[PDB]
Amino acid sequence: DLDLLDLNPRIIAAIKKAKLKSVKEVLHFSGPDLKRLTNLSSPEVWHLLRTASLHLRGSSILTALQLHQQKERFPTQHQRLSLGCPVLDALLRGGLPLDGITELAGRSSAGKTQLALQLCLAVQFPRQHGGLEAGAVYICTEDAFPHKRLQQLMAQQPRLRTDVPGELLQKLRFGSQIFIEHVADVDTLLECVNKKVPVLLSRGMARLVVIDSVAAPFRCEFDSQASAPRARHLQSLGATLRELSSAFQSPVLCINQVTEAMGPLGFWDERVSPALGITWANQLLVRLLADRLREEEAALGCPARTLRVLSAPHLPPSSCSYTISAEGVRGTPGTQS
Amino acid sequence: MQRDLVSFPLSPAVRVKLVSAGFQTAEELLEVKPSELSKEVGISKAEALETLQIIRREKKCTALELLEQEHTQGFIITFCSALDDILGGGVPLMKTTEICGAPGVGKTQLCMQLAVDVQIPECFGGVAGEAVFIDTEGSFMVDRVVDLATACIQHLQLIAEKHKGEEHRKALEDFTLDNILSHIYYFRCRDYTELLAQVYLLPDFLSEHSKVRLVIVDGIAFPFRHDLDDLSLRTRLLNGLAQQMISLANNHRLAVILTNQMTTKIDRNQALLVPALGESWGHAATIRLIFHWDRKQRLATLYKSPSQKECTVLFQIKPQGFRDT
Amino acid sequence: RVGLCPGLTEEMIQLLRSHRIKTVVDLVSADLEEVAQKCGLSYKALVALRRVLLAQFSAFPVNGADLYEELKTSTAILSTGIGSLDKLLDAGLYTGEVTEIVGGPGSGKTQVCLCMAANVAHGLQQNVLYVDSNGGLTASRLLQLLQAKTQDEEEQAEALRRIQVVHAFDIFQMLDVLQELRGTVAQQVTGSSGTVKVVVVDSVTAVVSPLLGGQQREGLALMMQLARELKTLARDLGMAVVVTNHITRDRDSGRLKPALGRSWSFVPSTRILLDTIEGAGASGGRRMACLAKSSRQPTGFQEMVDIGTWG
Ligand SMILES: Nc1ncnc2c1ncn2[C@@H]1O[C@H](COP(=O)(O)OP(=O)(O)OP(=O)(O)O)[C@@H](O)[C@H]1O
Ligand SMILES: Nc1ncnc2c1ncn2[C@@H]1O[C@H](COP(=O)(O)OP(=O)(O)OP(=O)(O)O)[C@@H](O)[C@H]1O
Ligand SMILES: Nc1ncnc2c1ncn2[C@@H]1O[C@H](COP(=O)(O)OP(=O)(O)O)[C@@H](O)[C@H]1O
Ligand SMILES: [Mg+2]
Ligand SMILES: [Mg+2]
Ligand SMILES: [Mg+2]
Repeated sequence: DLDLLDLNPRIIAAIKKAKLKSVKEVLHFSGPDLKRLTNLSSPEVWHLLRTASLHLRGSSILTALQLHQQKERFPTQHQRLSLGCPVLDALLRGGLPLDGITELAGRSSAGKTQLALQLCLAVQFPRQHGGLEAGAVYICTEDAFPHKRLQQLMAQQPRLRTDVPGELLQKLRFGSQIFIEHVADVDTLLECVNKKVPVLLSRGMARLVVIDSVAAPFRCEFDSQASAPRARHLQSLGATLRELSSAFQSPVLCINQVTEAMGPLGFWDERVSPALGITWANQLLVRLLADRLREEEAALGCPARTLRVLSAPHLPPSSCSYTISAEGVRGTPGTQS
Repeated sequence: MQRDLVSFPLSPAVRVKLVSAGFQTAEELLEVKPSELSKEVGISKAEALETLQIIRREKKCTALELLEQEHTQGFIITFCSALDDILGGGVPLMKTTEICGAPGVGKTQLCMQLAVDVQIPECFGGVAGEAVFIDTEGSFMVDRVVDLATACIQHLQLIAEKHKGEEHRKALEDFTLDNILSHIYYFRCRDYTELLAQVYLLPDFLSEHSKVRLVIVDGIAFPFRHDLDDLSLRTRLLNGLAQQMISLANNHRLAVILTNQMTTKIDRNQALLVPALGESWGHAATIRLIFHWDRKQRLATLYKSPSQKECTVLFQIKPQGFRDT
Repeated sequence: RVGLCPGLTEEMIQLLRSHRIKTVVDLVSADLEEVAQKCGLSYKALVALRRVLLAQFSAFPVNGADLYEELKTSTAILSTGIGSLDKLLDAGLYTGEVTEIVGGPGSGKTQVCLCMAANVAHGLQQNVLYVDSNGGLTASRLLQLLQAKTQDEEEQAEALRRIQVVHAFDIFQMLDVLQELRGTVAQQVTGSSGTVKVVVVDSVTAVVSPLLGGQQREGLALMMQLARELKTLARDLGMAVVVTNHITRDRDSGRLKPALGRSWSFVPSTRILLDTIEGAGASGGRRMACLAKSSRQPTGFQEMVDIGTWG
């Protein structure tokens, strides 16, 4: 692809003698590296950088006004994936973003898997009903996939989504558009993400990725004396997930575990904090926290569950309350803080 | 009086050919015909023309004129009085400023607030310029910018109404949401090669748009902290980028804002948060700010500055944006 | 070549080129009798020509007493404006040598350079040239430093007018600036009111770091050329050159050492190391000074400086 440019024949001959293949190859190196390779001088090396940089992109001017006004041209800035409940959508101001990793962390029995299943079901609805008209990919890491609960949810779906007409519901093939994968190791998870997910995403069979418990293998394979390889693996995984989500305009939902706090990270008066440290926290866009209070349900009788927004570039820190029943996860009206 | 050839940007081949021929000083080739030079040395005539052009390519400003220019050029206010007071008035032009902090502390909010504030009319003490935003993380949301711009417009309208002047009304006639949104230029870089390419293309873009007064690169740690095992190459690229950015800021009278990330340093069985990318990166920036939580408040610390003194202030993030108290 | 020196004609030059004599060294490194047999030139003219060429293009020695007397009234000692550093440096730093200041970020190298420049511009009333490569020079800080030494506005303006500011962001610009300064001083020998006495390079590391790395060798040659330029400026023109450098820790030994490598370690004639006082007791201004290298004092002595009190 280096011959599409306009260079002097001597420069092209020199760069061909240096076994340089593409524009990414030449932009990968530095000025002194190209000086040592091509045996050129600074002005023509600078001109080569000029030409390559202009080749990658240029001549296009984008302003915030265009992003704000041209909604159809930029679906990332204006389109959100619904959660299946009006109250949760109101808490999230529309739903999940279409570009970036969204975390969901909490203690056991908080209700993360139920939310994952509900999102996997709701991603298949038409555009006007909050969906993306596509399937989903589910990756299991700790336990086996709960198929019985999925069958119950698919059966009960017409009774949860009241707004959608029944005729459109009848033609929806819920079970045929969900793909299930199983992973037993860190290397297996990395290989799966690198190979199987892009194939499914490119063909258009799915527009949502659920890594589920991402902390499960890292908690068991890396100790406190091997933080550097763990950080390297986490950075690679996060970079790959972000690249895939940006390329295919599909949300990525990750489920995380918590550890006892036992506050540089802003977790002073909290009992538990998300695991995997700050290296994993640096890769996220929206951070949520689902919690259950067992000391208050002992008085109420019914479980007390809250969903909280820890951090977001466009959402204030707030919370609401929800319940879990046979239909699925549903929010409680008039509880947002 | 004598200038050696080694100090000139020539290719190694032509330079070694000249050295082997017998040429040692720059002035020695100033009286040699290019055809005769090509004949004796053995280079082509194009090479002789290029080297003669290059060799003939290499004002007087005192501290008083520099002080006058510094006084004439303003600062960029952050709408946080304490931060402006400890910074000397605001973010200074012709300098490189770096912001560090833990996730969810408010760096992107500061970037958006600066992008909005750079356009305040000079009648209110602003600079009246435009901003360039380079996003390497996809965290730029237009709705937040709209909220910040609306809050700034309301604040300026209230100030103008309180003053009850005539110049303020004329200045606020053209300070609308559409112009503010249209005076921000947006770029998205998904890799460090793309970031380098955009930074390379920046000077021509700034030559075309001479009213730009702010350049923001929200995120330099992310492109350089993944899938890069050769750390020497990373350091070389970072040093080159820092030199290019300071040269750009000085040449075009801009303000350069960079955001960094925090890592953990493990010593004496204790964990402390330090800025990433190594120790040699600390020399790159001119001003370094660090954001952190103390108990529940957010603190801004002037870690390094060549003109002011180390301090610490309090700020908070409101629905209107970056504020104080 | 024609015009290089008297007694050389183009016919003789071409004839010498015919027998593989091209440069001055080639003509000098030859034999009178052996060369004057292939072409048979003038016998006694060749020795006269070589003597003339040696006269123009060779340095000459000087007796010890002569330059002792010359340097007795030529070398000057310039105070830095800080008493502790003056005592550490033995009443200041001498002209005709290169001084280096090393330290980590926030050590105070720029503050020391600014204080020196202000003191020389006001206390001694002499011209100062400042070379900036990282944007660390501010006029407000210079004005603040000057306000602590005088209160006359005209005096402050006159002192500020004696400091020249030059921006150089790559190695080639710095080399061009230094060569231009050399030429200007060479042309300005007759004048005495306006000649630059002190040259400050804010950071030599900022312009050499991008060129170092890989398996290449161009960066070493360029930095050696820069060192040669600095040495020529310091010695030949009797000036005072001050540069700053970064600090690095050795990976295999854990010892702090100056950056830019072992080749650069030999350049300065005097080195000063700045440090922070163990964190505690150095909350601001309080910095730790040391004499890492010298040629007139034992190495290792330590002193105390306070940046906050200078303003
Ligand atoms: N059919 C159902 N009807 C009502 N509640 C149900 C039903 N099935 C499951 N639940 C509730 O689901 C809760 C646990 O939710 P879930 O399995 O999503 O937890 P989790 O956050 O994924 O936990 P873990 O860390 O163990 O994976 C239980 O407390 C239970 O009350
Ligand atoms: N007016 C002032 N009053 C007190 N201290 C000041 C003042 N101006 C600067 N400082 C101090 O100067 C310190 C930085 O010193 P300086 O700018 O010389 O660093 P440096 O060694 O040149 O750094 P770099 O490697 O980043 O270029 C700050 O930590 C600050 O405490
Ligand atoms: N519209 C809003 N109203 C109020 N607070 C907000 C709003 N949007 C974001 N915030 C708060 O501002 C912070 C933004 O931090 P952020 O800019 O993401 O820092 P970083 O980029 O370092 O993670 C979040 O913690 C969030 O709580
Ligand atoms: Mg579960
Ligand atoms: Mg951010
Ligand atoms: Mg400095």
